Amino acid sequence: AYTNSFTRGVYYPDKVFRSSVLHSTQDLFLPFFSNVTWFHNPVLPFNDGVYFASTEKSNIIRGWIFGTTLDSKTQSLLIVNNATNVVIKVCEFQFCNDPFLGVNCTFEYVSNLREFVFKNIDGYFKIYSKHTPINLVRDLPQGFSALEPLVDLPIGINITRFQTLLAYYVGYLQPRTFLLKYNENGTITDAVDCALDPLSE
Amino acid sequence: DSTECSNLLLQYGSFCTQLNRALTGIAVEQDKNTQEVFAQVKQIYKTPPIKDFGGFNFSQILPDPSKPSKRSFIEDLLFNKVTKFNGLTVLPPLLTDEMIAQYTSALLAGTITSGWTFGAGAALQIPFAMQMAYRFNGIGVTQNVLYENQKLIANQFNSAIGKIQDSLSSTASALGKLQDVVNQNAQALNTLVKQLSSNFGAISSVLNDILSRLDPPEAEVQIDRLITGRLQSLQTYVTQQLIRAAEIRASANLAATKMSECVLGQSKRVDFCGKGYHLMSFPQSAPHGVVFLHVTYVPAQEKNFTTAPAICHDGKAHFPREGVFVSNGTHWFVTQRNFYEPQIITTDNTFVSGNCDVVIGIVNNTVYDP
Amino acid sequence: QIDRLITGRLQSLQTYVTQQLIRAAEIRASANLAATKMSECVLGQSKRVDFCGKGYHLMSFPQSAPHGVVFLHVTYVPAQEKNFTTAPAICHDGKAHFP
Amino acid sequence: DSTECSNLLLQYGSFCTQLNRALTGIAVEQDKNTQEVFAQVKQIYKTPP
Amino acid sequence: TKCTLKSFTVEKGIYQTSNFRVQPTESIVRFPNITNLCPFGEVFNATRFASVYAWNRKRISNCVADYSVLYNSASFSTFKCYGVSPTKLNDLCFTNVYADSFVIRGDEVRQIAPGQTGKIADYNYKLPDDFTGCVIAWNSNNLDSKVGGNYNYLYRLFRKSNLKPFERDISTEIYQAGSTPCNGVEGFNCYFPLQSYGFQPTNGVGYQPYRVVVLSFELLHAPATVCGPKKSTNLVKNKCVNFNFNGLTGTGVLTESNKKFLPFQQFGRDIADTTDAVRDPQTLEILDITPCSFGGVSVITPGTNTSNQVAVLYQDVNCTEVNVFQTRAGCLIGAEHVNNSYECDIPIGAGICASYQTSQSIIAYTMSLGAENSVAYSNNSIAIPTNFTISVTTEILPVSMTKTSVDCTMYICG
Ligand SMILES: *[C@@H]1O[C@H](CO)[C@@H](O[C@@H]2O[C@H](CO)[C@@H](O)[C@H](O)[C@H]2NC(C)=O)[C@H](O)[C@H]1NC(C)=O
Ligand SMILES: *[C@@H]1O[C@H](CO)[C@@H](O[C@@H]2O[C@H](CO)[C@@H](O)[C@H](O)[C@H]2NC(C)=O)[C@H](O)[C@H]1NC(C)=O
Ligand SMILES: *[C@@H]1O[C@H](CO)[C@@H](O)[C@H](O)[C@H]1NC(C)=O
Ligand SMILES: *[C@@H]1O[C@H](CO)[C@@H](O)[C@H](O)[C@H]1NC(C)=O
Ligand SMILES: *[C@@H]1O[C@H](CO)[C@@H](O)[C@H](O)[C@H]1NC(C)=O
Ligand SMILES: *[C@@H]1O[C@H](CO)[C@@H](O)[C@H](O)[C@H]1NC(C)=O
Ligand SMILES: *[C@@H]1O[C@H](CO)[C@@H](O)[C@H](O)[C@H]1NC(C)=O
Ligand SMILES: *[C@@H]1O[C@H](CO)[C@@H](O)[C@H](O)[C@H]1NC(C)=O
Ligand SMILES: *[C@@H]1O[C@H](CO)[C@@H](O)[C@H](O)[C@H]1NC(C)=O
Ligand SMILES: *[C@@H]1O[C@H](CO)[C@@H](O)[C@H](O)[C@H]1NC(C)=O
Ligand SMILES: *[C@@H]1O[C@H](CO)[C@@H](O)[C@H](O)[C@H]1NC(C)=O
Ligand SMILES: *[C@@H]1O[C@H](CO)[C@@H](O)[C@H](O)[C@H]1NC(C)=O
Ligand SMILES: *[C@@H]1O[C@H](CO)[C@@H](O)[C@H](O)[C@H]1NC(C)=O
Ligand SMILES: *[C@@H]1O[C@H](CO)[C@@H](O)[C@H](O)[C@H]1NC(C)=O
Repeated sequence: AYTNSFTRGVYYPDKVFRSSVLHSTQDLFLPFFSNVTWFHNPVLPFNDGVYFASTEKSNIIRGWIFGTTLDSKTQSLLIVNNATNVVIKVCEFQFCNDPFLGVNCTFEYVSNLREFVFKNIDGYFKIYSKHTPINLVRDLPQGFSALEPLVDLPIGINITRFQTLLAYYVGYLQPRTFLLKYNENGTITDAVDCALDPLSE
Repeated sequence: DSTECSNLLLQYGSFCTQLNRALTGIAVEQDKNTQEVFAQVKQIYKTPPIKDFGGFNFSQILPDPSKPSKRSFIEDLLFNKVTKFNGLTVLPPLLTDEMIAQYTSALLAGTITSGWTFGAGAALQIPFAMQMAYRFNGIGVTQNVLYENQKLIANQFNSAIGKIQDSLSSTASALGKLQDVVNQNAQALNTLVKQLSSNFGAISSVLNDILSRLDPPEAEVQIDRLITGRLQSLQTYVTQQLIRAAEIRASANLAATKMSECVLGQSKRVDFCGKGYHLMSFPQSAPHGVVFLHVTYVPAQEKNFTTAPAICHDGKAHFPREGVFVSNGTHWFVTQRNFYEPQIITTDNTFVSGNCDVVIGIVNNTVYDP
Repeated sequence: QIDRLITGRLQSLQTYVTQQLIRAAEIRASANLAATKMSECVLGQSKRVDFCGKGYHLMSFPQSAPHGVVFLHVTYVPAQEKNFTTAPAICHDGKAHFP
Repeated sequence: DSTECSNLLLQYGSFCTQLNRALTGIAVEQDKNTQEVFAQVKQIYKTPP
Repeated sequence: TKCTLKSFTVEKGIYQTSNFRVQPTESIVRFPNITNLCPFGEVFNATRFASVYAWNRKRISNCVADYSVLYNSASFSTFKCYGVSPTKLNDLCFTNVYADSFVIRGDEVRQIAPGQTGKIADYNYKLPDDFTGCVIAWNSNNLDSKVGGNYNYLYRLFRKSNLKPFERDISTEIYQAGSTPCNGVEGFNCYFPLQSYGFQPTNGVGYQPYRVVVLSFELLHAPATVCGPKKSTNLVKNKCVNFNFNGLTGTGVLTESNKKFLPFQQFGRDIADTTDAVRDPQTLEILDITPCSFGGVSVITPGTNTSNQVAVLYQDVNCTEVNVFQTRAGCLIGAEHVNNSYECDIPIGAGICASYQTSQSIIAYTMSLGAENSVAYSNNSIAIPTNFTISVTTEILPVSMTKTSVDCTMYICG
């Protein structure tokens, strides 16, 4: 299955405040109105960044695995929110053939629609996210919202493939130029994909 | 704020100095432009408390004595329609807006109360109706026209001023020219400032990062790349400013000529002072510019007449002294060219020359002898 | 080393040439103005106001000068004046007489 | 048609886009020149046969 | 002015000769709160240490390493760093640091060093010849000795070959000293490869236990997570400073700001990519960075022919930050403010002009636009001239320049 990524996947590219400003920036964004794979635990590629999204009523999706082999051969990020506690590990874990939860470690940390952006640049694993209420079943909602950064991991583990841990969506970022509009309060209120159509160009 | 960068910069000689010198020349030139456009009157004339200008109503162009800077209503409309710490400063103009307003008020009051005489010499008062009679004789329309249509002319003028107010209040793009100028300058500066964030081939756009990270022997090469880039940015900016200032100087010379010939006199150059026959002009200030309100005479309702080049009375050929022979089908008259005012043909309308066997188109008529 | 020198001196020459082009544009505009003044002021009698001096133009005389021209504008200036009463027209037999 | 050269060129910032801007300004100005010189008549008059 | 014009005489006018710029009074450095300190304590202060043959390694990552706690301590008799100064380590970040800890006897401390041989270096713990890092050692007689002799610490006595740098061998294989295989059975030419130190408190200092920690530093193709303290200072507002916030440095005046930064935003930015406000890393407040007052210094002078007295106009500054006159063009010093209006002689700006007038001094005044006048306008009164004058004016126009021609090759490559 596939679905329309109307105008979602836009995230604050940095930690710089700007007010009432139209700023043009080129980064790995989810191209507007592109195809996002829609799923109801397959292994997926991580070419150059992954926009991930989930709609929930019972907290089914729990976590993620990122890595290269994910079979206790090379380090691999494991990000699991176990029922109250967020745990991030980068141990050379040995994973199951189908790693489901019952219905050498170099780092370790412990702490409706949800959007996440997982990208890996120069050994840093940027995780952006945004939570919102929603009343919709069969598809992503249409509208605009910007994603705050939440985690910047110094992990250094290079990632090629990944998998989810339990309806969700996967889209793939591309190196595109965007025009971002910042209102008086420093927040992104609109965006224009600079390679979508001639009017946007 | 970088000693090492300044030491490197001193090797390029006087590029910096001549850039500064060019910009200073531009600034002085701008002050000269404004001075030569507006300061064309040696004295500051002021209108009397009486507004007895023959029915013409100038209240929307004369200064408002209870107002921001003693500007007229239209000047205020014009002013409401037109809208750092990196080594860039903006020097203030030598003539403040209040002084420009005083100059245009002087020009306007001199024009109203004296005509063109204040430009030629001492301002000699003259009733405004008589001044308009002069301005009508200046376009080939006898003055009795004005004196017999004075109320209509005054009402048309007042309505035209009202329409000008409406046009300026409704359409902002009316002042596009001025606005464009401002935009251009701003954009240039923005571009210049943004050029500080480029690398030009260095490892970083931040001079301090290069200095703090690299050893001097290589930080020097990186800073040389940055210096060449930024010096080229400055040179491009200054050259664009020079060319654009030439543009503005040409327009300022044109505006000075228009004020001299159109406001301080009555021009006869076609379409120099608007479409129509020029009667007068009124200057108004505007941000970094001037606005001329050209009052012109435009013939409106026209008629078909039969015409002749001369008439044959006793074998003599009679030509019109000033006018043209016309016929309404039965009788012949001699009217002025620019306005149908037919008059009986008499030997003081026409002058004799030759006989009827040479002119091609001579007609027959009787020339009354008073 | 010579490449650095050549780039510097070539840049200086380009700057000089560009400034000269703009300055020559200035001078060409002024030369056109002077030619127009000679045509309309010396070879005729201009009626353009303030084009040929303050006052009503009578004539002009051109004088050479180093890299330029100097016009002596002879103009007419009204000097002494009087207040008079004035009228736009006068009734004689009911009819209006205008000057 | 060189990606590496283009990536090097965009290190200079707006050294190129402003050249394009200046040239387009010149072109618009040329059209304005021609219109000012010739389009001084509102209607197209015609001589009689 | 005389130098800036390269002349000993200066014509009447207003010249810009230099730039006024406030200097920074002091320096401020601000870094985030120093937390997540590296756990050196669990290495240096561990109650039990490893045997040298089984030396422990602790990985130090993602933390602030306050090396001073180590190099200012009086608790160490050996503190020897090769290729690095621990003081400069405070300014450096590494992907990993490694603390290798063990116990040897005093006479063997010298063997923990590059290019050394002996029992310990050959068979137990080996440093590389190009070792970069530190060796720290202190006597542990009070902790590792016992009256009856502490034998819990072991060393490897036999091995088939020398250790490679940082190699760790914990095998208890029976050492085959002869040609007969041992098959795990001890006997003639078949020896256990380990032997206990005998640590008694009355031993000579050369035979007393010493605890040793070796610090190694590692940079990988991964984020550098072990960084030095990088202490900060107090911040002062409303006065020009040179500042260094988390990653940015500059000069300006820091003032309480008006902006509402998002919880994750650190630096403000103007439209033209200029830093505008900063978030203080320790106090969650936003500080506007207004760059320190600066501007041109113009010299207003009559011709040196007439006088050598000058007035100085500081452009776009207050009269506190430099017979003083505050004009819209800046602060003017040495020019006497007069109420009377005159014709403009030396233009200053915003309608102010300065001139040298009578006993004589330089004065600044709002320039006059000309004598005011009224025309006695009435609806039935006209003024007619009765005489005239013939006036000859003089208009000077440049026509041409000098025809300079420049030889490019001769100018450039003489
Ligand atoms: C000249 O025209 C102005 C209007 O342009 C007249 O001012 C108006 O006067 C009426 C009556 O007092 C007011 O209701 C309007 O609001 C005024 N309009 C403006 C724009 O001021 C003025 O009265 C006219 N001059 C004379 C002498 O009548
Ligand atoms: C052409 O004009 C003449 C003069 O205006 C007209 O003759 C006059 O006609 C009026 C009547 O409207 C008489 O009262 C005058 O006495 C006439 N004047 C003379 C001198 O005869 C003439 O009728 C006009 N022709 C046309 C076709 O309208
Ligand atoms: C997504 O791809 C499918 C074909 O794979 C196409 O039919 C659809 O139009 C695409 N989505 C959009 C928004 O164009
Ligand atoms: C910005 O936030 C304030 C509250 O802090 C709010 O009052 C204001 O309306 C917001 N601005 C916009 C444009 O929403
Ligand atoms: C004048 O007459 C011509 C015919 O000769 C006609 O075409 C034209 O419309 C007339 N003008 C007016 C104003 O009626
Ligand atoms: C005007 O044209 C007509 C038509 O040919 C001709 O008969 C007449 O002689 C001409 N008259 C003049 C004065 O041109
Ligand atoms: C005018 O009248 C004369 C006689 O007086 C006659 O010879 C001539 O033909 C007439 N011309 C016209 C154009 O009617
Ligand atoms: C005309 O009368 C006015 C009185 O208002 C006076 O000011 C003016 O000087 C007089 N003109 C001459 C030339 O005397
Ligand atoms: C940082 O530590 C200081 C004590 O040194 C404390 O006063 C301050 O509240 C801390 N800041 C934060 C953001 O916790
Ligand atoms: C180790 O413990 C001692 C107790 O005397 C203490 O002074 C020292 O600071 C501690 N060092 C570390 C690194 O924990
Ligand atoms: C200026 O000073 C010189 C002496 O250097 C003198 O010869 C000249 O007359 C002076 N001129 C004026 C106008 O003061
Ligand atoms: C500088 O002077 C202006 C008035 O010209 C005043 O408003 C301002 O407060 C002064 N500066 C300071 C720091 O007070
Ligand atoms: C100028 O006049 C003002 C009053 O308008 C007065 O306060 C001030 O002291 C006067 N200055 C001088 C220098 O006379
Ligand atoms: C006109 O002015 C001249 C001086 O230029 C004087 O000699 C002459 O007498 C004046 N004439 C009259 C009539 O005032």
